Amino acid sequence: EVQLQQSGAELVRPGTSVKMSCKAAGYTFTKYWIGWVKQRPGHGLEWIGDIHPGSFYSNYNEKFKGKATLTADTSSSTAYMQLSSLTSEDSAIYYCARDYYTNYGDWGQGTSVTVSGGSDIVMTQAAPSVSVTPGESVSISCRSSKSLLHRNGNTYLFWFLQRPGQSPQLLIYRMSNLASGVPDRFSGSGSGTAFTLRISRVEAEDVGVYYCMQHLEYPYTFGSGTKLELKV
Amino acid sequence: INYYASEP
Repeated sequence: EVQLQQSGAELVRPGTSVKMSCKAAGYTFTKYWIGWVKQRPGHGLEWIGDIHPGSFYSNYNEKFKGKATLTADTSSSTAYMQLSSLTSEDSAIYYCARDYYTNYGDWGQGTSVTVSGGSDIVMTQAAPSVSVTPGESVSISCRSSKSLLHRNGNTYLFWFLQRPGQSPQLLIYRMSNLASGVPDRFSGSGSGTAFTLRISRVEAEDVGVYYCMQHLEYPYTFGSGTKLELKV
Repeated sequence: INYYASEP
């Protein structure tokens, strides 16, 4: 199985740098892109950049150009991210994830760091939360600021669930396709600019934050999240 | 798999 094993929590002071690692196993390291994602309280998920360990080429969200540096070591199958000029804004959990043909299906467990664009596609999720009773069905909406339909015929919309204290997990890829290992109680539909995740027969394991994300164009972008909880 | 962008 694919494994991404990240380095430990860091407690650091402002104005310093930190370098964290993501050790890969169970697949050919130099064949796939690795992306990095920032989870900061109140700020959902934010995409930093990606790196191809075969070519060593990296692509960054402009917002992180001069903040984050991505590298890779093919001898140890390890990807690294270094952050400079640390500030309170950088306190967050940082994930690496393997890009499998646009699917972020494999995630590291995250590294916690505690510090003591106009043309970007905007993804919106109108509901901050949904409150449901077990066995109920639920719908969660998302919208994109431009069509996510590609010339190849695929619509590059993705749904993730981040259960409490866990890494995000991929549920639905390319708008409607069910990810491996996910129950078929989850389904996705959409128009290319508006999307719906449907969950039948909700159960306790479904509790967490649901995020939509586009992987059409750099920088990749996430919706603001919709928290699912069991009822009052 | 393109070596310079992960974009489809």
